Amino acid sequence: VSFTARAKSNVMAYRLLAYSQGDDIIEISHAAENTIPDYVAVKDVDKGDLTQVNM
Amino acid sequence: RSKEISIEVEDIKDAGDTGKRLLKINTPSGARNIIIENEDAKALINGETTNTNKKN
Repeated sequence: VSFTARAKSNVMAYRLLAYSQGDDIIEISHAAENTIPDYVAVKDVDKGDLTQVNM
Repeated sequence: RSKEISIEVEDIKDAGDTGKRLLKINTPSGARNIIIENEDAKALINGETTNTNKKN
């Protein structure tokens, strides 16, 4: 399945990502250092750009 | 699958009984209550002595 994510700040492909929340839609950003990431970018995603998370 | 798995005091299998009580304690007064068994000595260390504590 998949769901809509709103990105958060300049996602780069192949980088480790982590989720958060704000206004509504789950926000995606690069995972913080020294922890467990949630998702891997498959493509570059702009700061406030909506996209899909392919679960 | 989380990031930290915050264990609890009783998960530490080779901790001693007093050791676990100390790890759980929040304040220095609580620690002194665990460590000092002689009530007169505890009273001196707490700066709070009765006439009986003083005599002892």
